[PDB]
Amino acid sequence: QVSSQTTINYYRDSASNAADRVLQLTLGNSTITAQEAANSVVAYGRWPEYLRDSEANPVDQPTEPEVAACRFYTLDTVSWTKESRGWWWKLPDALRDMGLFGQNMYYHYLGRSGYTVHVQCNASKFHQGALGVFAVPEMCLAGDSNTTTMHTSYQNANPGEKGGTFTGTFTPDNNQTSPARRFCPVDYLLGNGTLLGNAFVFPHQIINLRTNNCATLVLPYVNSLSIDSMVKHNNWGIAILPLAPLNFASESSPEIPITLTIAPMCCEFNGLRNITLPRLQ
Amino acid sequence: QVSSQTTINYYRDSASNAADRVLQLTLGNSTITAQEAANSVVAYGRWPEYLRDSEANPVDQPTEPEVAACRFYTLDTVSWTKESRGWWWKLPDALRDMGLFGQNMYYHYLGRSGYTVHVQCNASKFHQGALGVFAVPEMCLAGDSNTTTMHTSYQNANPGEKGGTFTGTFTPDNNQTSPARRFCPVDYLLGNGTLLGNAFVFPHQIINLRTNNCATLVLPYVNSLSIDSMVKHNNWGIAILPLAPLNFASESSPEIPITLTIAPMCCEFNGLRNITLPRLQ
Amino acid sequence: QVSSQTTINYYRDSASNAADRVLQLTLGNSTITAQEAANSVVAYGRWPEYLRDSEANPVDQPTEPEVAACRFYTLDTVSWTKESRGWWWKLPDALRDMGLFGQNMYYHYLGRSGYTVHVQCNASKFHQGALGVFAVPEMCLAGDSNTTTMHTSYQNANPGEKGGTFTGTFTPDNNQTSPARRFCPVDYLLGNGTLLGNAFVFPHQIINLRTNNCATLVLPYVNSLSIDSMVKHNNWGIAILPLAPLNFASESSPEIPITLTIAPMCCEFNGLRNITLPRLQ
Amino acid sequence: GLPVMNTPGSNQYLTADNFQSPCALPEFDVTPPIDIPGEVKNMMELAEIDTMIPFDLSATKKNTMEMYRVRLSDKPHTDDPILCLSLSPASDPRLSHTMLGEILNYYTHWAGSLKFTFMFCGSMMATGKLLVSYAPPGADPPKKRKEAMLGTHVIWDIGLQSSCTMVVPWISNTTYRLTIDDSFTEGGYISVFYQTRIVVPLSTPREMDILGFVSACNDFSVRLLRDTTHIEQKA
Amino acid sequence: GLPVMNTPGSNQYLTADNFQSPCALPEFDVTPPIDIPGEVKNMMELAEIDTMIPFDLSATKKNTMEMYRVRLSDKPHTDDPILCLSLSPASDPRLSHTMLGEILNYYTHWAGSLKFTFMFCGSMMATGKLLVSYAPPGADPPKKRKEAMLGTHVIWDIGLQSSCTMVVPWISNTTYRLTIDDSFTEGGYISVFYQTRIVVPLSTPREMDILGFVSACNDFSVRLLRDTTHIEQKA
Amino acid sequence: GLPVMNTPGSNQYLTADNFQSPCALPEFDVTPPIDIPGEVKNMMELAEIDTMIPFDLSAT
Amino acid sequence: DALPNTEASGPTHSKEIPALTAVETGATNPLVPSDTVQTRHVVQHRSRSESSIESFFARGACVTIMTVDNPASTTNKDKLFAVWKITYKDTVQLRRKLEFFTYSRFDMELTFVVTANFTETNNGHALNQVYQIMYVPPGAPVPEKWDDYTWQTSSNPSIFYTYGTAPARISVPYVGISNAYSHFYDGFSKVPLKDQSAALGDSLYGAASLNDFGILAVRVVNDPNPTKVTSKIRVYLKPKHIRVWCPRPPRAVAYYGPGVDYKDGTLTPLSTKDLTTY
Amino acid sequence: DALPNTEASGPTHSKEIPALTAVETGATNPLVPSDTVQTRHVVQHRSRSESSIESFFARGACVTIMTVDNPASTTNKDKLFAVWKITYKDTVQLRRKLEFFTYSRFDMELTFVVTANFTETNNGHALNQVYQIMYVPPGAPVPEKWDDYTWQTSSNPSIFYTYGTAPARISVPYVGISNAYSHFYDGFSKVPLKDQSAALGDSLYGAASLNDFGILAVRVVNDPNPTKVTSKIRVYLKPKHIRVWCPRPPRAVAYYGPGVDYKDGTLTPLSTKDLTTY
Ligand SMILES: CCCCCCCCCCCCCCCC(=O)O
Ligand SMILES: CCCCCCCCCCCCCCCC(=O)O
Repeated sequence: QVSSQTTINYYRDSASNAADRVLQLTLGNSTITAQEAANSVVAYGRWPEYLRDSEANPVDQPTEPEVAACRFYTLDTVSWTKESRGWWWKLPDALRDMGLFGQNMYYHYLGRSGYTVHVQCNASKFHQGALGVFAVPEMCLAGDSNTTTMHTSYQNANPGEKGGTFTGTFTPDNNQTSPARRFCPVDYLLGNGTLLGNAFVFPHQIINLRTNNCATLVLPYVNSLSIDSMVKHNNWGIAILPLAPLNFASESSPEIPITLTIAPMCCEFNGLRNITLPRLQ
Repeated sequence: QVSSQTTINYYRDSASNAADRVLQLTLGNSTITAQEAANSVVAYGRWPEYLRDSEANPVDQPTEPEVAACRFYTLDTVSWTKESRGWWWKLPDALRDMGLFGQNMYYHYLGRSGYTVHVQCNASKFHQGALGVFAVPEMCLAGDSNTTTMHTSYQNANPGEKGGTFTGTFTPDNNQTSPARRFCPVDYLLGNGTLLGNAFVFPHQIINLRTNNCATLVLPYVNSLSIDSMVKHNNWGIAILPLAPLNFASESSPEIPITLTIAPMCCEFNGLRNITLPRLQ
Repeated sequence: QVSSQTTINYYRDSASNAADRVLQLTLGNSTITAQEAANSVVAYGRWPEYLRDSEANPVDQPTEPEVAACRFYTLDTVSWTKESRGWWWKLPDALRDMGLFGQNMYYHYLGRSGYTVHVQCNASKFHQGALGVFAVPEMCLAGDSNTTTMHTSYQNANPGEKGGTFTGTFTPDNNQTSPARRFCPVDYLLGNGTLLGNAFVFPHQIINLRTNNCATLVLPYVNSLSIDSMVKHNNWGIAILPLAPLNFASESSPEIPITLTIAPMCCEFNGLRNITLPRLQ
Repeated sequence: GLPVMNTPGSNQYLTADNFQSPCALPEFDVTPPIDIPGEVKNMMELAEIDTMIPFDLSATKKNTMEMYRVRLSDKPHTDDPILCLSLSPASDPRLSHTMLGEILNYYTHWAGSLKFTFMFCGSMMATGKLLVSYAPPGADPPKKRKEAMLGTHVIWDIGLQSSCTMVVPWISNTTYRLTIDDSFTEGGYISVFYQTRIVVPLSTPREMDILGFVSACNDFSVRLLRDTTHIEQKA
Repeated sequence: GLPVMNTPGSNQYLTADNFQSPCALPEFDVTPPIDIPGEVKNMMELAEIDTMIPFDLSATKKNTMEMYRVRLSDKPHTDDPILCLSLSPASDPRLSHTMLGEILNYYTHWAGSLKFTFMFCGSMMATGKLLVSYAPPGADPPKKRKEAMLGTHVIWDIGLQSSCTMVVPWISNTTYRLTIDDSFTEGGYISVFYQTRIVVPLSTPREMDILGFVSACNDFSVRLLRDTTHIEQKA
Repeated sequence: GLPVMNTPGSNQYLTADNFQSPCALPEFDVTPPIDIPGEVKNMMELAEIDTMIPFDLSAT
Repeated sequence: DALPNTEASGPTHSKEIPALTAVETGATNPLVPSDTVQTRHVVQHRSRSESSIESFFARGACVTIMTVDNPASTTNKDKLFAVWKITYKDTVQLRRKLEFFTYSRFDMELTFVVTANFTETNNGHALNQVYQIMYVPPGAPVPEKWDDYTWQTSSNPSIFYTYGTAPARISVPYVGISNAYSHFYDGFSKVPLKDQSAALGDSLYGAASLNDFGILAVRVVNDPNPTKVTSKIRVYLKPKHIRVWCPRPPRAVAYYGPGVDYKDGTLTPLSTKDLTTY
Repeated sequence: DALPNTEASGPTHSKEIPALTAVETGATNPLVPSDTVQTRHVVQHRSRSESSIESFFARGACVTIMTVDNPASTTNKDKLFAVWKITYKDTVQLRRKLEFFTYSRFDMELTFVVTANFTETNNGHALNQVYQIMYVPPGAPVPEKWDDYTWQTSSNPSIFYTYGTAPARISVPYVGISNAYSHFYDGFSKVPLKDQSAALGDSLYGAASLNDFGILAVRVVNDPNPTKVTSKIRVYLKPKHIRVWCPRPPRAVAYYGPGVDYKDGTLTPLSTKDLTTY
């Protein structure tokens, strides 16, 4: 084969070769409306899809809850005080005690699912601030102990719907007798050790209180595996960090609440058995 | 490929492969006449041309002054006494305080231009001498200090329209406290360190007072770059050296004046901004 | 290329590849007759020819004397006594003071020419002997000093028309103060250091007094160069050696004379200038 | 056998040669690829994603969220630049660690048009105008609005849309620029000034904040891969 | 695998071999070439450009402008040569440093027709005639006009045109000449004489000057590249 | 001869390479194969034959 | 590929206002220079070939240094054969280049460069050594002595490198059990169940057997000489046919172990620079 | 190519007078031998192939000598790795050949020839050494120790040469940022502005980053032996596919540094010769 600028393959094995404001969306029995939402982000431009047999690893017939699990669950609300650094919720670990989705993911061994995350935070025309919502895939976070690595515990690494928080400054877990085994992600490093500024490479939106009060993210199912355990592996992760601090009428104690509404989409399960009863506290 | 006296390329990358007297010329509002000019030299046989988009690096719309800058500016006159070794003017550094061309080159960041240099020197039938005008490209000149290299200053290396002179004999700048950082080009070495005799490889003409009293050189724009800063890089350089000394009626003090008239041709500029105000004295 | 008993050339450069009695002849105004000449030898089977432009190095128009120089010049005569070992004349050095050929070769820088050599020696039916005439190309001869090599002088290596002689036995030039720088060629070694018996490889004839009294040799122009200086390089060389000694009627003092008649043929010259006046004595 | 001749360059390990080598796991069945969302087929695709420029790398703010905020105000109009930065995307301390800068620091040549976006994270009643100017090199850096306008400039209205894009064009004598702070291959300067001061009504915050963003345009390109100085394996 | 047999000449570095080697910068995008005036596609193109012959390499004049001037006069006619030089373009001290000589000193063989031009840098009223003679080697060098004319010669009239060209033809026994002063491959001699003395009217300078020029003709050629002795890296 | 260039990985013995080597018994006549019952053309064919699971690997 | 040509442009007075956008959405502005400036036509020659994934990764990088000695038989100390667990997280440069992206399918090409040196002051003689480099997949027995049965390489592929020849080299296909190498893994290998001992189910965070590729054991085949000879095999890893997915932000602070942890004093990547200073 | 045939000529009596010309113009006389002499027809065989630009430059030339040692571990002195800034201005011959012309686009071919030798009187033993030759483009970190992270060559191309084998060799395309290498540059990299400190803007004359190609770092990979071993890498540079522009006059006096400066006592190139003397 004479290629343009003589390529002959001598080895059978291949490895040996050479080198917009208005929005209303309905999922099941749940409906979401937002008159000042600045469009949606289809993360990586891929809508969630059911597993296709062409790339199907397991054989067992999949149980798709459909309406009973592809609903919008509103996680708890969090106050965005002036001196707040951020929050992070891992998925689907957040939807583990939410309706029938939690039951299905605990009962079934393997499970895949996309998500639709709607972050809601509204302020008056006289408020001043801006949030950034990033859907970090495979979101890891740094530990708190400099004497050990990858030492975080299951209970502390999976807060649930309560979520987690970013700390302004790192603080080693100096306790050498009973280490807390707890995440200590620095806000500007984003926890992973990278920089916040570059974090925009991830699928993201910005809730700028002057322009929009909502942020919609359609997160597909990204994973090295077509289907994987939901109780072990947390595919995505939502991180909400305030790019610019809240401010209002020269008032030093302004608070506004931020809410999340997550809807599993095209969620499929396999491998039914006794129900997982994990230790979380 | 069986080539005449088997050539097979094995590597994708290409680098891996194997191996006449009368003249009258008008530019803008300026006209030049010469009844005894011995034709013109189109240096390297290339007439100046506007930048062609096929080889255009910058994107900004180019400002071509056209008539306002493509005029004949007459630089100061210089006396060709018997004991004078030569002169040298760097371009476009000479046309830096000449009309609107200086303003355009100082205001605009990048600028390209060809030139038309008319050297005028007339003597009686009873005069005896001969000048050689060479348009040295990338004309460098040797420094004056043997203790340092490339130490010349911007102010001294860009005399302006006053030009420079060739010295008969080298003289080191022995001052080690405050070096003059000044060119000291020896006349016969041409400054660069080469020999004068070979200097005819450059585009050149000879003003032989018996035959002709003028020399016209059409210098195109030669440079490694399609367009380059005019305040830093001096593309061409005119060097006038007397091949045979002036002589007249056995008189030991004969003087005649030599004048230069330089006309930028097809001059284009890009990158407008605050005006350069360089330090020159 | 599959050659008979795969030849592929990989290198562009070619060096890198793998591996009869009656005779009468007229030249110009000269005529030669011989009723008992045993035919002629066209040395190497090539008749002398004028230089062909296809292999012409110089550009200058060639001066061909034609009749004025392509004549038969009879060099001096030499007695073939019983105890004589041989003679040798170098060409064209022999025809250096012969008519207009000498003038042309001295005036012109480069010159080429073939020759026609007629060796004449006649004896009665009662005489007994045999000569061998060899036209040695590039005829070199050994020096006389064992303390130095290639030390012969121009004057001694170019005797002229007088010719040279072969010595029976070698004799070193023991004089270390003023070496004679003179040829001392041993007869049986032929001078070059080879053997006489093999000397028949050269173009040759034999003058056997019982059969023939003449020997004709048409010598072409052989040389590494198409045309070469005639005053420096002596192309050919005639060597006459008696294969069998002269004898006559039991007489111990028989002499017969041998004559040479040389005719330049197709002689061409180039590069005219002041006349060479060499030092010869 | 066949006659050969080992040319120079034999029995050497060059770490940039595409030579076939024997497989150590013959017949090894390979897990087929699957359509994973987000396949990147070129590093430039990453350079074209906006990332915040840590503008205020000064004293306290450095290495803290505050470094990403450029603080405006309601002060009376002034010519002093709001912000300034040289267009050295790979060596400028502010642009060095942006995604564009991180990708550049792996290549020694770059040539293209940059895209500086600015977002105004302020109140809805805060209206004003700004001048975002790019001045090529070779002259005094702009220090007043008087000199900045003479170069490329864009007037950003902060009325409703919170963002403004300045496409810094490709002005260069060389066809490429070195990724090292270099005198010959300078990039130029970029500055932000007040054209018309920010005017905020009463009972409204009086200290805005603008966030920068730097990305490559669709004509960008780099070459001559190299190593990066941002990471060191201590000992 | 294939059976081979390393022939002699393997694992050697020959500095004149055209062998393909792996690229150390794969996929490296290359700045396209642009039409730069003055592209030279052969060194002979440089040998064909006239360059002044430093004739008077004597005592004071050597290594000074004066070395390029050949001084004529108004003296009564004489047969003594105005100037003389052997046609050893690569080893003659006068022709060694001319552009033709500089190019030749990188090759050990040369063969062609030379072109000696002379320009008369004198007054307009200075009229006269000169004899420019080339005499091939093998005889006494010319020392009087009597002997020079017998060779090639050209009579130069200095009336109006200031220049005269003598095409020294290619007379050689060998097809090439060595670039070293050699007895066998001599080039010949060139001389300039007064045919008719320079006559200048009154109130006119009485000391002219003629400048030489040496170049190769369109049939010139060289071969067998070598090193030059004109440059030494001291220590 | 032909110009070559020994790439890295030469003069090494990799125990998983299919390279032709000279025969030490040239022209050696080979006993022809015969149809022997039970030719296995893949190791998986052996994995598909039932075999008793030693369940009670306990003590005695 | 020839990048897009920079088309010409001129003065405009329209109301499309492409310059102004809104960053609140997750779509970057596709604005181009022609839109906000008077631009001249320019034929485009630059190509992004050098910056593709292959050209970005088409270079071997050192991933480990394995020390193996041949102690003199005079000294009773046993030979030191090197067992190195296969991973690209021993170094930083290759790790940092890979951790731009989240998933990656790439064939691999490993090159072994060996060097040797005497250690005892006695300038003795050591005949040319032969090194065995054996790959032990996950589960196969790990050699415990330099001269035990496991070195027979009955099924484990192995390379015999004669010191002084061209460095060893071998290619390998994509060996991941999953459909792409997982540079990052947010999860565990066990779930601590509510009805079992705490120790059981306790597994390191972000640790999974997806990156379980076995070990690589290197030994000096030669039996010991009278003079100790040390050697250091360097492994250079080139990804071929590499495809990557889900980009990420490059590491800013120095690594700390296999995870995404960072040390206490390393959290100061950026440098001082006044806001208004060119 | 067959040069023009030397056509024949004869006596003439015309008035064209091609022999006389005027050198005042910048056009050389195209006169040929047939015009001024009676010339005979001559078939022309000579060709100018050997003198073309490629054949004139198709030969590698030494451009540097880099000294790298492997000091004995007995002596505490650290190893000496050689960092050589890439340039052809260390020598003269290649520099002088290139400085005929003003601009040049040429692919390059670099060949490294290594040699070694013991230094201590003790005739000890040193096992075959492996040299690393790493290219550090402009900006990439410069190795400061022989065993620091920078030697991982994660992105910097590098060659591992096993001493005693065929000399190393690699080709490189045209890497100039401009459209042709600038042998000469009349100008500066900064313009001293009238309103700033004198030190700022002060740059060396004729110095620009056009010739900024980074460094080349060579080290001995082997950890130190008991006996010091010195080595000297020689780099031979061959221009391939070379095109040159704007010829110039060759240097006459000995070089002095990178610029066009000449030393005080070197200004006497020519030699004594009387005017009238053959
Ligand atoms: C030592 C000789 C035989 C070696 C056989 C090949 C060794 C490598 C096999 C496993 C490689 C898989 C892991 C590489 C990619 C990664 O970890 O990202
Ligand atoms: C040492 C191993 C890898 C080396 C990679 C190639 C080294 C050369 C790359 C830059 C060359 C550019 C400068 C050469 C031409 C010049 O300066 O005129």
